[PDB]
Parts: sequence; structure tokens; C-alpha cells
Amino acid sequence: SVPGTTTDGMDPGVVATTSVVTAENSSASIATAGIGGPPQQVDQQETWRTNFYYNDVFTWSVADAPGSILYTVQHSPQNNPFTAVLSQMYAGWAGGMQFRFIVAGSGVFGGRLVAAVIPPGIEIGPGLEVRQFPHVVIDARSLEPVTITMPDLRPNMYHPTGDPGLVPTLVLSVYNNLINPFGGSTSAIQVTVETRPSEDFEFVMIRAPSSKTVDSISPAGLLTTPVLTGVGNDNRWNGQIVGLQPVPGGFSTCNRHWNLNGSTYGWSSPRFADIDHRRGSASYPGNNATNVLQFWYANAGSAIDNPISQVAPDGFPDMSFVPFNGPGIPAAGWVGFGAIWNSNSGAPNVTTVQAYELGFATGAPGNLQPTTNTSGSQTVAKSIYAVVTGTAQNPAGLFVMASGVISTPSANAITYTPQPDRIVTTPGTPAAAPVGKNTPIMFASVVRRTGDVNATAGSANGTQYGTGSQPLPVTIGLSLNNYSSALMPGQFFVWQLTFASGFMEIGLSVDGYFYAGTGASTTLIDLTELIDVRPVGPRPSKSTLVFNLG
Amino acid sequence: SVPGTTTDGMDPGVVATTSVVTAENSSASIATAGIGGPPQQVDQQETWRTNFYYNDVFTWSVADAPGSILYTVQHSPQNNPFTAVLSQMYAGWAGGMQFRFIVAGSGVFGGRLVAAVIPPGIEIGPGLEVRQFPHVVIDARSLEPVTITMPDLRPNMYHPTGDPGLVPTLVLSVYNNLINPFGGSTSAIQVTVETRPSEDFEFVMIRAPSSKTVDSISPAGLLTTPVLTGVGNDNRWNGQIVGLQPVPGGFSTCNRHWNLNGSTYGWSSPRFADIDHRRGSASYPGNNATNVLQFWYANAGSAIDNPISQVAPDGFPDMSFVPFNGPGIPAAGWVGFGAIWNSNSGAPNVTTVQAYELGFATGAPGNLQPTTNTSGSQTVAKSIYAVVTGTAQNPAGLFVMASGVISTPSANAITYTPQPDRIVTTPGTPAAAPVGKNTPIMFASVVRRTGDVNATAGSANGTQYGTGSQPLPVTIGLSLNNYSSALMPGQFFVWQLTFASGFMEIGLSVDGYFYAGTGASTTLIDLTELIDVRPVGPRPSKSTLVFNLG
Amino acid sequence: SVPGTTTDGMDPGVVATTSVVTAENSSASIATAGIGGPPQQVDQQETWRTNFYYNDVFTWSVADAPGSILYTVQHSPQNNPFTAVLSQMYAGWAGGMQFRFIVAGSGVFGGRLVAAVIPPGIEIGPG
Repeated sequence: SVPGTTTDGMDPGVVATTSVVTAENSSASIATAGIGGPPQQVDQQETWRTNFYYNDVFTWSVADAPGSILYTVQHSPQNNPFTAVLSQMYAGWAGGMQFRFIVAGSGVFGGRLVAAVIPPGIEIGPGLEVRQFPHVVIDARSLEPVTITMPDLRPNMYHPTGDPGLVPTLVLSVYNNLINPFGGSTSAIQVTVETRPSEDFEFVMIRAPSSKTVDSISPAGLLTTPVLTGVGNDNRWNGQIVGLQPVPGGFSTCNRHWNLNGSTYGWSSPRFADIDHRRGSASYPGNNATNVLQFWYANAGSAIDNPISQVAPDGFPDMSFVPFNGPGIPAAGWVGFGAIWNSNSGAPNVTTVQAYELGFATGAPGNLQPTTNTSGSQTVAKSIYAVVTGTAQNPAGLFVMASGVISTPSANAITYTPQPDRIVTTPGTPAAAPVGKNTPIMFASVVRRTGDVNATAGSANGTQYGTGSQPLPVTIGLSLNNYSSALMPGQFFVWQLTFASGFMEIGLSVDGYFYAGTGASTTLIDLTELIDVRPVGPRPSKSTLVFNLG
Repeated sequence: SVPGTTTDGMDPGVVATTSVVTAENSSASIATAGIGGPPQQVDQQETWRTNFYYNDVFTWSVADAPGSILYTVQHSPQNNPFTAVLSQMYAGWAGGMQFRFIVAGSGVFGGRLVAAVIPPGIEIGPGLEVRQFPHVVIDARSLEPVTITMPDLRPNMYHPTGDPGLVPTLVLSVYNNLINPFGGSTSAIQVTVETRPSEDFEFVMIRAPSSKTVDSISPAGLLTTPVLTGVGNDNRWNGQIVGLQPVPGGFSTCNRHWNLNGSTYGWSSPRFADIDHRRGSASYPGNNATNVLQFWYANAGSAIDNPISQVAPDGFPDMSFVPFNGPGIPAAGWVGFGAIWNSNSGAPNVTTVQAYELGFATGAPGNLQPTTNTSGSQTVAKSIYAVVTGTAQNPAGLFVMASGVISTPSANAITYTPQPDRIVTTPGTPAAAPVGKNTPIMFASVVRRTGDVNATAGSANGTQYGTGSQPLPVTIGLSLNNYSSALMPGQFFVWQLTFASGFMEIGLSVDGYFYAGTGASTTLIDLTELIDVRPVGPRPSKSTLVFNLG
Repeated sequence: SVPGTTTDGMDPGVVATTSVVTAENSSASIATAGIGGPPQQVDQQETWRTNFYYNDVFTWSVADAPGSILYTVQHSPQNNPFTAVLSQMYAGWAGGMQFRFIVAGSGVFGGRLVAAVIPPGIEIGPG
């Protein structure tokens, strides 16, 4: 006698059936996946085939209305942790995948879930009536686990590993509202999904693992655990990613930002190299050359320095110029150590090095003004400390270093300097807009300033944060490989970041922006207790990513 | 009827037996690998089990004496490309592995090979008499392929995936000298090894792939194909690796150099961050403060800035100071843009920024001299262009940027600036010494100079090369994971770099240095036609890595 | 009793299947392709589909290293001349294709040639 309180790892539970799961579907699936050859990895006694391994956990609270979708998984071999490894050596897959749901509710709870297999081609999100499909209702007082099989409802003969095609989706929405009859702060339960390949799952043809690898079939390995803790940098400042800064108003980033289509709209390679431009004019104001401020400018669209785009040279910051005159330190600007070289020789001049704020402006000879658009604007550089003498040569050149610091009028720290109101953007880039409760984020980093060199994290003067849209390993991996057949528009690729106290989720858009679901919250995430980063796969865009740091 | 000229992929050929392969060994191997549970991935009709997949190719010339070892493979599941993928989801393996040799010689050739399975615990290298083991002799005129089985001669119950233990080795040495009876330039043939798991091969217990991953069990993924082409940088200059510079005299690198034991002997993190030091003395010579050269110095061993070692602050170059006085540009020195800040406020001073050569010296107040040893020396910085005024404060601070350029007296390029005679090294580091025909290499990179800003690769003035011991992704992956149970001392981890014309091999020492076999050649490798990088596994240190670029 | 020096047009020679020529693959290819209606030009007595016909001749130098691609063809009706003539006559195809390789080398030569069938989802290039 086995009581229902304890479950075996090979135990399915109660095998709840749906009308999408038929014998005709299974017989057709084998008889048409036979074009791949004999079925591979179909030994029925293997431990990866027979045991249920962890897929996800999710929270069902009493504040969830009926019809509200709590869980959504796509049919993929990346659901299981072992068919995601076996798909590295095979060029196709076909068949089903069971999902076991364990609802950890007591007998005093009430309310029900619902579980329907949505056929492919149907939009998944709010407004999808799960209860009007062929469905299975699951009580919150259920003790034995309930398993349901995903049939392989596909239009293809088999799913190729790189581009699978159209796949069914599985949704767990609220059938009946969860009730705790007491009332209080203990109004949430949890359901755990595990997964196991069905009796009809298979891989069809073998291929070399030195072919299209794990970094080209899915963007799961772009965000690893050492990347977000202490190794990976950001794509704006080349500093350690020490936080997540939510942007509730939304932003847009053009330079050094790669989408999932493997193309950028900005003017920089995926690295931090020098800014070097030929034949941009330089001048100095007034006539006397004592304590003079060096000025340099060149029109956008004329910098033949990149093989990608020629609005600005490589490594140019996408920061608007805050104007400043005289001995006044500018506030919140990209400032890097630079120099001016003659074009006829290539020799940098002896005395005209300084901490030059680099940026974009609209009118160079008269009043300086900030700008966002690149069309009609000009790349403009100007030193922030006094330089004795200075070049006035019109075909002159500018050489600034790769990384930068923060221009601050005082030693006191300020907010994060790439605010969305001052970010240089070409015409044509998409905007990171909030989708429901999800909001765009930028990866913060400790970037030191010219008001305090020794300013690090936890300094008593205050920490200075610089934010970039993507991590540098993520945009490095995004420029080499293509994920067009990995995420349709209207979807995220969601990772689960677990901390020492709670856990949270961020998702990657098709356009390349990261999305944490915090609502209108703007509090910076600590990211120093981050222990685990693992991928969970494609999820709908209009679904709130779970966020609880405690 | 099947002629012997064409071979099937499932065809073993002639199954040549050795006295190490017995029935008692196989029965013992299954009966004692049963402690892992039932055998896994033992379905005999799988395509990865039945087909021979590529392992290596090697050249047998007429200049090879009898007893000279041409091929050496260790018993591992990384030999096969499919048991290297299946070992990501299992925590052990046990059993044998067949090797098929196809000798592409005509009937007019002569000479023979020999093939013995060396038991574990025996040193592999020159002086190993293969022909006095139980062996199989293979003619060069052989047409049908010949296969021999590796028995799993192990002292353990099974081999754990991370630390396998002691394994047999397989050697293909020259039994009889290859003769071409004509005489000429066509004196070489080729033998190809393929590999296939034996009937007794198995994996024993399953484990989560989110455990110890592919980046902790073997250093195969540290050197990937995009790393060595256009993405990975070096650990000294943060520039694109565009070549391999052989060092026939040998060198030693201390800073930012990680071994396979996951420990460094230098003073930098695996990134390119700023140099920032508190309470190091600054001064200026003479009395007048017009066009004065700024001097800064601080004793080694006193920089409380790192959690690793305190000889120098983070990002400090391991370059000896070449002395220079007056308006004379120094030659071959690490020079980066820097400044001086007061310790009492943290504010960097307005005018004292310049291109400061950063380095090590022995005597600061009198004559400046270069140094290599860190014990008793001092970190010393000095600007190379004139600065109006300058700080003389004794608790002052120094802030230099991460990347650097090359100090050149003229616009003309010179040789690679980190020469082995000027590299700052702590007492206790190992030296990269040549082992036979193999010589240490440093990964070159296009690093621009202060004589020509616009100097890039292929410039008509001449290219400037800066060399670092390891690639930055390699030393980044070496600092997070441990490869102590992956390479015993006296061995390399060899990758096969194939070009558009030929191919060559580099190997990674236990101490962390890279080794290409070019002899006394010092010609820089082009590395712009590099198309493939794949790993071949552990090989003996005293074996010449194959090198032919055409 | 042909000596092997002379080969017929209808003679395959020695047939070498790698691992992907399976019987149930052919059965799952034949029954699937009825979505185009009745199959056309299916008569295994016609001389256009029983004889081997020239596609493309290539060279093999001693300067070619191992791994260098000598002849690669995507699956098409254009690999056969009569199938390429009927390809403009029809609007779809389904089925395999036998490739026969004749090596013009004497007994004094040495070296081998690998031949694999790549699955359709695999990008073919340098790596």
C-alpha cells in the first residue's frame, strides 16, 4: 500500500486525458516521423525517459480572476533538461511530452485550475478563453498529482532543431477563484510543473555536434550565472553589472544594441575600442591661447571608419551634450581622456590632452544644444578642463579612449547618467515600451566620476551608477548568431534569477531589450546575492513576470 | 560482393586483437560497473553507437625513425563527438572504445606502424618502447581498415565524469621506417583515426545538466572558434587577437595569468579596469613648475586595493620602466592616460593629466632603472609629455585608465613591446620553457601607438603588435573553474586550428601557457584565415605539435 | 562475367548506404507524397530513370588537405539532366537520388574520399 501523500518520480499520478490526445494522432505522428529514419533515443527503460524532472513553479493567489493565465509553456525539447541536451546531437525531433502538476494546497482551500492544449497558430495572452477549449479541471484540494500529455499537433513532418515551426502551447489558467475561507495574509498556493517525454517522443536523424551549436538554436546560453554576478560588463560603460535599474517610462537604445535578428542600428562593434576619426574640424574660442577650452566637431554621416554605419565612429557614446562654458564642470555626461592628432602625420600633439566630454549636438559655431536624433546633428567633443594652447586645424583628428567616467560638478553622486531623455538614437530603432506590468530595465554598473576617483560601491560619498541596455556577453553573442526562428514577435525569452531570499524573472524581447515585471517600481535591484541563472524558454509578452525579493 | 576499396561507416574492417582485450576484463568491467545502477545508453542499434566518427588525422613521413610516436590518445569519452555530449547528463562512464585506422598508402609504399594499449600509470613520451608491449603491426600497404579495441583497464569501479582517474593510453608509433622506393618530395602518407564506443561502453548514473557543466570538467570550451578570430582579446592590451607570436627563447608572465589550478600569481582581476592607488608619493624635479614632468611612485607590497595580491593595484601593467628624461619620447612602454587626485577629497586635479607611462623601477629619488623582480621594487609612473605645474603631495593618489598605447619615439613601428627581458614577475611563477620542438607563444594584437594614432593592421607606416600570454576569455574561464583533474603535469590540452590553406596545433600547459610547435621559428602567424577551432584532448608535452600553413 | 573495367549505364557498381537509406524512410516518403495527387513519371522501365547520366566532373589535387569540400550538391531535380528537363515540366518533386562516383586513378595512387549525407537543417560552411 502506497499512500497518496508520497509520490514516486516515475509515478504519473492520475492520467487526465484531453480530446486532442487521440490514437489517430499518435499513429499518424510515428507513421510520418518515419521519414527521419528509425526513431532514436527510444529505449523505454532509460532514466531520463521514465522520471519527471523539474520544469517550473508558479504562484496561484486569491487575487487572480477566472480566465487569468498563470502558466504557459511552449512545446519544445527545451522543456526537459535531458531532451535539451540530446537535441545537441540530433537534427530533428517529433512526438509528445507529458506534464505533471503537483498542487500544494490543503483540504481547507477551494477553487480550481484548468488545463487546455491550445493548437498552434492561436495567439496566447489575455483574452484567451482557456475554459472554452477541450480542457481538464483540477481542484486545489488535489493530493495525487495530475498529468496531461501534450500531443504533437504539427503541420510539419518533424520539427527541425534550429527552426521547429508551429508547436502547441499549454496553459494553466484559473477556472475558479482560489478561496481561503479564513481571510488573511496567507492567500497564495503553489503549483509545480515537471516534465517527461511521452512514449511517442523521438529524435529522427543524427548530426555532428560541431554543427550549429547551442549558441545558435536558442538564446539560452547568452545569460549564464557568472555573467550576471561578477564577470559580464555592460554595453555602455565597461563596468561590472551590479544591478537592474527599472525604467517605468521606457527608453530606447541605438548604439551597441543588437536584436535577435543579429543586426544593430548603432555605430559600434560589440567591444570597447577607441574612438578615432579623421578630418573633423577643431577650433578654440577667442584669440588668446591660455587656459583655453578645446572644441572639436564633425558632421554625422561622414565618418568613414566603420564597416557597419557611419553616423559616428566606433565606440562613440550615445549621450547628448550638456553644454558648459568657462570653469564649470558639466553634469551627467560621458567624459573620456582624449587628444587631437594632425591628419597629415598621425602624430598626436603634445599638450592638448584632457578629459573630453564626448557627445552629440546640433549647432556647433553658435549656441550649443543637446540633441537626440542623428540626422542633421553632428558628433561634437569638448574638453572639460583647461588646456594650454590648442589646434585649430580643419582636417584634424580626434582620439579618445574606450571607457569613460562621469562628469560631476561636485563630489556628491547623482542618479544614473544615461537617462532616456538624453540618449542619441538613429531614426528607425524600436522603442522599449512597457507591456502590461512588465517594464524595460537597464543593467546598472558602478562607474566612477571626476568628482571622486575613489568612489566605489558602498562608498560614504554615494555610489554612481551607469546603465546600459544589454550585457556585453549578450550583445557579443547576439552579433554572431541568428535567433529569428527562436522567438516570434509578441514574446520574451525568460530567465529565472534566484537570490538568497527570493526570486525574479527577466525576459528578452525580439528587439533586444530586457524586461522585468515590477510595475511602476523604480528601485534598483541589488544583484549581489544572485546565485542561480537558468532559462525557462519562450513566454508571452503580455504576462507579468514573477518578482518577489523575499 | 563489396570491394575493399570502399568502406561502410559501420564496418569495423579487420578486428585486430591484443592480449589486453580479454573476456575476463569485459566480464569484470560489467560486473563491477553495475554499482552505478543499470547501464545507460546501451541500445545497440543507435546511430552514435554503430558508426565510426572522426577523431584525428596525422602524418607519417619517411623521416620518422622506428620507435617515434606519431599518435597518442587518452581513454576518455571526449574522443567520440557523441559520448562527449552524452557525458553532460551522466555522472560516470565505464567501458571500452574501438579505434579504426585507415592508412592511405598505395601498394608501392613500404614500412609499418605498431599499435599497443599502454596500461595506466606508465609515462608516455620519447623513450617509450611501443614494440615491446603486446602490439599489432599494420602495413602501410593495407587497404581494408584495421580496428583495435581499447579495454577499460581501470583501478576504479567507474570513471567519474569530472575526475576520471587513471586511464589507458593508445599509441601509434613507427614499427618500420616508411620507404618510398622512388625518392623525392612525395615522402609522407596519412593515417586517419575514427572512434566508436565498444559493446561494453556505458554511462552509469544520471545527473542534472545544471550541475558541474562543460566548462568545469574539461577546458575544451575555453578556446572556441569566434574567440580566436574576431571577438576575444588578450590579457595585456584589450585588442583583437590577430596573430600568434612564437617566443623561441621562452618567457614568463605573472600578471593576469591563471593556471589550470584556478589561481593567479599576479595582481589583476580577469578584466580591464582602472588602476587606482591611494597614498603613493608624488613629486616634480627642480623648482620651476613650467613644462615639468610629473613623477609618481609607491613601494610594492603596500597597495591595499585588491582581494588577491598587493604588489601592485588592479590593472597595473607588468612592464619594466624604460627611463627617459626631458623632451624625449620613451620606446616600447605601456603608456596610458592618467591623472593625480588628492587623498583627502578624492577630487582629481585640473591640469595634471597626460599620457603617463606606467611601470616598475628600483630606485625612485636618484637614477631610474628597469626591474623585473617585484620584491624590493616599486610601482612607478611618470608622464611622457609636459604638464604645467604638478602635485608634490606625499599621500597623493594615481588614477590611470584601463587600456594602453605604445610609446614610440617616431611614427615608425617597432617589434612587439612585451619582450621577455622586460616583463615584471613575482618570485614563484613558473617559466614557459620550450619542450622539444614546441615553443611558447603569445597572442599578438594590433595596438596603436603615440607615434601614429591611425596605425591599424596593414597600415603603410607599419603595424604595431602587443602580445599577451593568454586570451581574455581563456583566463576568464580559468579563474572560475578548476581543471586539476583534467591534465596531469607533463601534458598539453591541444586544439586544432585549421586555416584556409593548412592547419596547426596549439596546446595549453598546466601552468597556463600556450605552445605551438614551430621550433626556432619566430615568424608571426597570420590568424586571419582561421575558420575552425576544435579540441582534440590531452596529449603528451614532449610531442611535436603538427604545424604546416600550406 | 564483366571484369570491372567496363561499367554499364544501368550498373550501380557497389552500393554504399551510410545510415540514412532506410526502408521505412522510403515508405514514409512514398505515402506522404500523394498530397500532390497521383505520382507522375513513375515507371521503372523508362530509360531516363534506369540509366546513370553525367552531372558534373571535378578534380582532386594533391594540394587538397583533409576536410576540403570537393563536390557539394543540395537535393534538387537539377542534379540529373533529364530530371532537370522534367523539372520545368512539373511543379514539385519528392524522392531520393542515387549518385554514382567513378574515380579515374591507377593502382599507384593513394588517398581517400569521404562522402556524407547532411541533414536538411544543418548550415553548411566553414565550421
